[PDB]
Amino acid sequence: HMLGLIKKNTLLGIDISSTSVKLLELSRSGGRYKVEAYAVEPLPPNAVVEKNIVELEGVGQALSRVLVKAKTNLKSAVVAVAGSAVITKTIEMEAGLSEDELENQLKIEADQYIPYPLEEVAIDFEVQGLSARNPERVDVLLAACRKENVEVREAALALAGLTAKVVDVEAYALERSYALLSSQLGADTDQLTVAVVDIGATMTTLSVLHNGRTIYTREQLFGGRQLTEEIQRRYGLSVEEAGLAKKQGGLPDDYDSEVLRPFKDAVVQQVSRSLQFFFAAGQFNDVDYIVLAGGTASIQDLDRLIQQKIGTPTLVANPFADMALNGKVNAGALASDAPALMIACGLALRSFD
Amino acid sequence: SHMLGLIKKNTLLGIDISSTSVKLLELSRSGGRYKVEAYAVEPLPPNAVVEKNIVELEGVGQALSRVLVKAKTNLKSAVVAVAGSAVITKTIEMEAGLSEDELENQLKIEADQYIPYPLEEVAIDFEVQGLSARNPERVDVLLAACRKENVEVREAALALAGLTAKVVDVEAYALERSYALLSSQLGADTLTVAVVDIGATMTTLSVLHNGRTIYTREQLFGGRQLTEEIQRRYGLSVEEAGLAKKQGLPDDYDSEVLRPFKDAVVQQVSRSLQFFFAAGQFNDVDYIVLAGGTASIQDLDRLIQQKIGTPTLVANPFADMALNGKVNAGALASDAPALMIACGLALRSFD
Ligand SMILES: Nc1ncnc2c1ncn2[C@@H]1O[C@H](COP(=O)(O)OP(=O)(O)O)[C@@H](O)[C@H]1O
Ligand SMILES: Nc1ncnc2c1ncn2[C@@H]1O[C@H](COP(=O)(O)OP(=O)(O)O)[C@@H](O)[C@H]1O
Ligand SMILES: [Mg+2]
Ligand SMILES: [Mg+2]
Repeated sequence: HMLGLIKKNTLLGIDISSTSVKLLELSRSGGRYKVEAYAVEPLPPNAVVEKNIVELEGVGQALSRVLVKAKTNLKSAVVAVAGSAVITKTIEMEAGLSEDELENQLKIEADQYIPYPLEEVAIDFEVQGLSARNPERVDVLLAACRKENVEVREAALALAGLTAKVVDVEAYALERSYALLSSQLGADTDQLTVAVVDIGATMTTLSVLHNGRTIYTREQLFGGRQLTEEIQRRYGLSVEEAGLAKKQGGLPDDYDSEVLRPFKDAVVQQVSRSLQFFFAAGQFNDVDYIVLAGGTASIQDLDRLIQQKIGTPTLVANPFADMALNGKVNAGALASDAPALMIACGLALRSFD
Repeated sequence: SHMLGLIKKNTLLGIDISSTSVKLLELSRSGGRYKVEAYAVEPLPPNAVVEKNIVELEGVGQALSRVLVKAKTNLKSAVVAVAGSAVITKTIEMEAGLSEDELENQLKIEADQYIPYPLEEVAIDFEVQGLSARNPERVDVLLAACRKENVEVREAALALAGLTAKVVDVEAYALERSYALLSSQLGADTLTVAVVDIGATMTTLSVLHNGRTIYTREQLFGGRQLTEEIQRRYGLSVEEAGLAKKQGLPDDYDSEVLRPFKDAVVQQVSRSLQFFFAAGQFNDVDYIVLAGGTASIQDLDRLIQQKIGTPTLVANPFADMALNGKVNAGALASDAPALMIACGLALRSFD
C-alpha cells in the first residue's frame, strides 16, 4: 500500500492540434531532464476543426506515423483538452466520507453544480481540506468536461496502439514547460510576471503566469495559417507547399516585403491588443518578459520586432535548452521546432508529477 | 476515470532515523531546480535505536516531535526508509491475465514458496515486469518484501509526532537519489564512484555507475569510536565529547586521539574498498565520496585521498540548490554530508 521497497515510468507527451500531432518523450536522471524522442506529423485537412476531432481515423493514422518517426517503444501517453471545455467549481461536502461514498454523492449531484447533462459528464474531483465555514464539512474541488472529449482521444490513441494514461488540460501543460524556461530568462521565478504567447496555425492564445502560475487567459482566432494562406495565393501553392516555404525558404525576393512583413505587423497588433486586456483586468502594470510559443514563433526576428514595438523583453520558448539529448534526436531540428513543442513538453512532464 | 487530470495537484519530509539521531529535510521544486525549505537534526535518547532497529518507541516519537519544531515545517507526511538488508528482492513467474488486486491476493499464497518471511508477518511490494520469455502465457513479477514490523514500528513512531509515512523507502535507493545530485559537483553524469558513509556506530561502503548502485558493505566502525576515546581521556560525557569534537580540547588531543583515529579511519576505508575491484569487472574507481557526520573532519578527505591515491570528496547535495530563508546556509554546509539519506528520502516526493 505504502511500500516503496521497489524503486519503480515516463509518459509520451502527445499534443493534438488543428494541423498536426506533436510527440515528445522525456527522461530524467537526478535533477536534469533528457529528450529521448520527438516527432511531428501533419494532420489531414479538416481532421480536426478548431479543438474538435472529427476524422477519428485520420488522427489515428497520424499518431501511428508520428510513433515511427519518434522511434519510441512507449505506449502510454498524456493528452490534453482545452481549458475552455473544462468547468471548475468548489463545493462543500460532508467530512468523514470514504472515496466511494464521495464518488456516489458527486456522480449523483454533478448536474446540480455543472451545466453539462449527467450522462455526458466526465468529472474529476479533489478534497481540498476542511471547510472554513463549517469544520463538519470539507471543500471539494470539481473539474468537469463532456465525456465525448475524453472518449474521442482514447479511441484516437487506441488506433495507433497508444493509451491515454492521463487526460490533461493544456493550461497545465504550459505551466510545467514554462517552469523549465526559468533558466533562459531569469532564472528565478521571482514573481516573474510573464506573458506566454502561443501562436498556433489557426489559434493564438495569451497566457500570463505569475511565479509559475497561470492567471490571465484569452484567445484570438489569429494564426500562422493566415501567413500560409497568403503564401498560397501569391505564388499559387498548396497548403503543404506554403508551410514548407516558410521554413525552407526559396520564395522569390518580394516575399519579405509583400507578404512576411505585413504578417509580422499583424502578429504585433494581435499581441499588443491582447496584452492590453490583461493589464486592464488586473493589478499588474507590466510583464517582465514576453515568451513566444508555437511554430510561428520561429519566424526570424519576430521576437526582436515585438520587442521593439512594445518595449518588453521577448524571447522564443526553448524548454530543451538545458536538456540532455538522445543520440537519435537531431539538435538542429529540435531547436527549430522548440517553441511549437511547449505543450508536448508539458504533457510529457506530467510523468514526473 | 482515474485517467482524468482535469484538476492539477504533495511534498514529503525526508526523515532519516539512525541509531543516534533523527534528521529532517524538506525540499521544494521549481521546474528542474530544487530548494531546501527546512531541515533539523535531533539526537536520540541512548538505546532508543539499536543497530537498524527501533526499540524505544516513545523515545523516537519525542525526538521526531522536537525535530519538527526546530525545522519549522507544516508538512505532516514523510518518507522513511528501512535498511536494504531487511529487504528481499526477487523475480517470480506468475499467471497472466490477473488484475492488480487479484495479483495482490495470489502473492499471499505464493509468497510462502519464494520469500523467507512468515506469511502473517510479511509486507510485500510487487511490480509486473512484463511477459515471461520462458513462457509468454505467464508474466514476470518483481517482488520486494520485508517483515511487517519494520513498517509498523516506523508508522507508530511518526504517529506519536503527528506524522505519517507516505512512503517506506529503502536506504540504498535514497542514497542513489541523493548521489545523482552530487554529479553536478563532480561533473556531470555519475562514470563510477564509491560512496563512503561514516556514521556514529557504523560505516557503510557503496559503489555507483552511471547513477546505479552495484556494491554494499558495512562495519561497526564509526565516529562513536572517536567520541569514546575522547570520553575516556578527559572524563567527559558522550554529549560533551561529541560537542567537543565539533567545537574543538587540550593540545594533547590532536596527537593522542585525533590523529590515531584518522589513521583508524583510513585503514578501515582501505580494507573495505579493496574488495570491489576484487569482486567485479571494474578495476578503478574514479572518485571516493565521503558521507556521514564524521566525514566533516577537516582534511580527512585529503588524508584519505593521499593514502589511497584516489580523488576524495565530501558530499554536498545542496550545493546547487536554492535555500529558504529560515535555513542557515552555514549550518547546512557543516551538516551536508550527514544529510545524504534524508536528502534522498525527500527526493522520493518527486518520484
Ligand atoms: N520555422 C517556421 N517558420 C514560420 N512558421 C512556422 C515555422 N514552423 C512552423 N510554422 C507555422 O506554425 C503553424 C502551426 O504551429 P503549431 O503551434 O505547432 O500548430 P498548432 O496551431 O496546431 O499548435 C503552421 O501554420 C506553420 O506554418
Ligand atoms: N563537524 C563534525 N566534525 C567531526 N565529527 C562530526 C561532525 N559532525 C558529526 N560528527 C560525528 O559524526 C557522527 C554522526 O554520524 P551520522 O552519520 O550523523 O549518524 P548516523 O550514524 O545515524 O547516520 C557523530 O558521532 C559525530 O561525532
Ligand atoms: Mg498549438
Ligand atoms: Mg547514517
